[PDB]
This record gives sequence, C-alpha cells and structure tokens, in this order.
Amino acid sequence: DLNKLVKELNDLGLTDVKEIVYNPSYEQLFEEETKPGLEGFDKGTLTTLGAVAVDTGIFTGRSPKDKYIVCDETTKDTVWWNSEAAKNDNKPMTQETWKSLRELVAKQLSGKRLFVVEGYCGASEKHRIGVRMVTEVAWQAHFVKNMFIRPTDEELKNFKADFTVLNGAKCTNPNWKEQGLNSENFVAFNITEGIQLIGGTWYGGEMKKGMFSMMNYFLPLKGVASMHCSANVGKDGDVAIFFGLSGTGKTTLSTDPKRQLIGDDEHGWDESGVFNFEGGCYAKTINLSQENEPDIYGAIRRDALLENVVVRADGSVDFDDGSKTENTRVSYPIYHIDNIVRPVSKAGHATKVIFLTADAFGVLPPVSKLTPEQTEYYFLSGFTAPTPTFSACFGAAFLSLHPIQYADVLVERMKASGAEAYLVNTGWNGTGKRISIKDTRGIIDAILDGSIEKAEMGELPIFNLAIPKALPGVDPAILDPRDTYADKAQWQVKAEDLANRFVKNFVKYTANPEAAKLVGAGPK
Ligand SMILES: *SC[C@@H](O)[C@H](O)CS(=O)(=O)[O-]
Ligand SMILES: [Mn+2]
Repeated sequence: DLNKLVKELNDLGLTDVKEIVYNPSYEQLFEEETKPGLEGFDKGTLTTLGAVAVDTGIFTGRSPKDKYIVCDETTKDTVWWNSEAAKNDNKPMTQETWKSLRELVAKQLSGKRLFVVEGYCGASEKHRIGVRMVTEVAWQAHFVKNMFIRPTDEELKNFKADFTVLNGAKCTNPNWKEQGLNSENFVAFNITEGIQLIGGTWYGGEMKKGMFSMMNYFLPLKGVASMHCSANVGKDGDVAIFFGLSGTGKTTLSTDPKRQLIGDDEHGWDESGVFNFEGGCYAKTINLSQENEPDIYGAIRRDALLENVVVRADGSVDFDDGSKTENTRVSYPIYHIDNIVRPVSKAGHATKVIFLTADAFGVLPPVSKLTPEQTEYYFLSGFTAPTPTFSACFGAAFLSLHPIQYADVLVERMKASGAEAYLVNTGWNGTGKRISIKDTRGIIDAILDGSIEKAEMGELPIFNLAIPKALPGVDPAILDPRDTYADKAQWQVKAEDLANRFVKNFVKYTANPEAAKLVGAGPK
C-alpha cells in the first residue's frame, strides 16, 4: 500500500522520497519526537507529566494575513471573497502563484524521510472528509493524529484522501513581494485540487483550522450545517449545541456530569444528527491549574502534546509562564476526557441551540427565546463584550462562505427537528456585576429541561426579545434586565447605544441580499 502512497505523493510533486512512517502508533510517535539528534523546532522535550512538549517559533497563533484561497472556476462564484464591502481573510490567489507554491512545498518535502497520517474530519459517515497530512516533522503528524478522527485498521484499508495537507513549515517564499502576498509565509488552499499548503508557520492550529475552513465550505453547500460550537447530549438523547466567544462561559455551561460531551469546538449537523469534526482537543493552558481545570490537567499525560509551554531544567512545566506566548496550548485525543460520547463522537438532532454572550453594556436579558429570523440575525452578529466584539457566526476567521449561508442551513436543520434558539447573557446587568453562576446554570437547566417553554413571556423593547417571567430556581428580578436598574434611564441610554452598535455592525453583511432582509429582525 506504500507504493500507491509514494505514487500519489509523486503526483503531487514530491520526488526522491525516502522512508515513510505511515500512520504511526502513539508509541512510535513518542519515540520519534524524542530521538537523539533532532534539531530546531523538530525537537520534543520530555516532561515530568510524561507528555512531550514542543515549540513553534515565530508563530504562536494563526496568521490570517497569510491565508489565501485559490481563485478558479470552482471558487470564483462560491467563495466569500474579501472585499471593500466586508473585509475578511479569504484572499484570492492566482493559479500561477499556487503552482509555484505547491512546487516549492513539494521540493521542501522531497529527498527525505516523511511522516504521513490519515484521519477523518467529521464523525458523520456521509459527510466526513478524509484528510492525509504529509510532514517531515514527527510532532506535526502527532498533532493530526490527535485532532482528527483516527480510522480503524479496516477503515484505513479503504481510506480515500479527499484533502491533503502538505506541511512545509521549514520553507519560506522569497518571491512573495512580486507575487503580491502578505509575507514570506503562507497558508493556502486550493479547493479544486483538495490541497492545503503550509509554509513558514509551525503553529499547530493552522492544520486544525485549515480543515475546519474547508468543512465550512463543503458542508453548507450540501445543506449540512458547519458550526463553531460545543455540543452535548443528555441521558434521554436530547442534544444541545452551545455557541460563545471567550469569556462567555461556554466551556463551563457545556460541562455537565449528567450529559455526555459530543465535542467542544467544531460540529456538523446533517440528516442524522450532530457530529464532532474532531478526534481531540486543542486547549489553552496559560495559567492552567489542576484545581481550576481538573479535566484538562488530567488529560495532560503521554500522547498529549504541549505547545510553547516553558519547561524547566528538571522537565517540570510552568503553566503560568507566558514568556514564549500567552497562547500556550496542549492537544490530546478526545478519550483523555472521561464523560464523552463513545466510540464515535456524534448523536441525534439538536433541539436546543444556545447563543452565549457576555454583555458588558448590561442591556440584554439573562435569557431570550429567539424567532427564526432573530436566530439568524444574532448568529451573524456574534456579539460579546464596554468594548464590543462582533464575530460573524461565532467564527469569522473560518468562514469560507457568506455568514448567511451558515445561518440558513442552521435554521433549516432547527426547523426540521423542532429546535428552539436562546440568547443567554452571562454578562452584566443593572447591578454592575455579572449574573450569578447559580442563575446562569438555572437558565441553562430550564432551557435543557424545557421549563422555559412553559413560562409566560413578556417582550423587551428595542430588541423585541421574548423573555420569560419566571424560571425554576432563577431569581425572577433579573429576567427583565430593566428591573435591575434603579434608574431605568441608565438602561434606556445603554440599550439605544448597544442597539446602534448592532445596526452599524450589520451593514457590511447586508452586501449579501439574503442577509439584507434580516435588518427587520434586528434591534430598532
Ligand atoms: S522553501 C523550499 C526551499 O527551501 C527548497 O527546499 C530549497 S532546495 O531543496 O535547494 O530547492
Ligand atoms: Mn475554535
């Protein structure tokens, strides 16, 4: 089977291929990462935790300015290209420049020992993409073994590489200026050929988010939702999905001993149900505490891969040290976490969709039940905060299609399963402080158990949001945010301000005529 592999690599441009370490075991990868003689960023370091640690150099996070998608007959009219109307990272690359870069990476990966790992992006039998990653660095192969779904031996016998990632991190492009690119580095995608090239950056995330961006292209075009969310399932099979930017409490509210975790970051929703795209977790570790983060900490053992953490002379890890970067990370296969769905990360249809937001303006209700149109409007807005952040579809950096396409397919799936969407503000109110964890958990409990659907509803002005008048165990005095203000004028002025920010933010999305129709569902 290696012969067929070498041939396929040869067809991509790689020549003089030496030994290929094909789908190595975790034990083999561990030894490869720590063998004597490794130089540069290839080198893994042994830690007191039994987990290997590596560094990534210059790039310790994604490089959106270096992201490109090839402009061709397939993508011309389908990709949500960057434009003056709405700036984004989908920058067009000519076929000529792509050819030059593919040849450059193929040359970088020629004449040497290679690691090749095959895995699936998507737990769905019908919508998964078979990913093959080729690298000259063992730990990069380990990252892919962790983050994508690990095929069974039977599945590998019939494995089809729908997308190939050629990782040429050691390679940089000195022709960039003349080619009109951003820098000597590049993270490029050719949708027609099914290839992602990585040059110059060693950040692990480029591999994970590259395929996420590709799932975000292929799935919605086939009517399958592609989402940046977490998802869990209850004892009775009830599925809920949670959306929310950093600081909204997504991780905590998605954690429940009574519910199994489907996934924490990337999911699809097809005719059968909700499925994780990934086979592992890529978690932030800065200031990580065993007491504060027991689950993540316990997963950091052999087979986890630490990235950019400070490792002392004795092998101990100083998780509080952000000297290399504040974005320290660790990746690990999902089974390093206990309360998860097994042996495949998927379940049935979602019936509860929760949009979390931390409103620093103290205007939005702790919980609102949205209409279908509002669900699309607030999904496109992706608001959280007072300094506001608006990230379309809670994942602007990975949107290969227009935000409205993700919103439309999400609502179509919701309509088919009778799902309801709720906007939950885990942020502030008239008290000047954030809502209590007791009240937010009570709110999430009422959404999951359906009691919110039995509540009498009122309506908040300006945003025209349906709000419950009472929920089991939740303080009724906070449900209408106006009630937490002694002077309802403070609310009024801040609401008009926040409303204005939503309306101004939305203009750029109106460049798409379908999204333009949603203005009426937004605040007035
Ligand atoms: S960036 C790729 C480039 O460094 C290339 O591998 C150099 S060569 O092997 O001398 O052609
Ligand atoms: Mn993410």
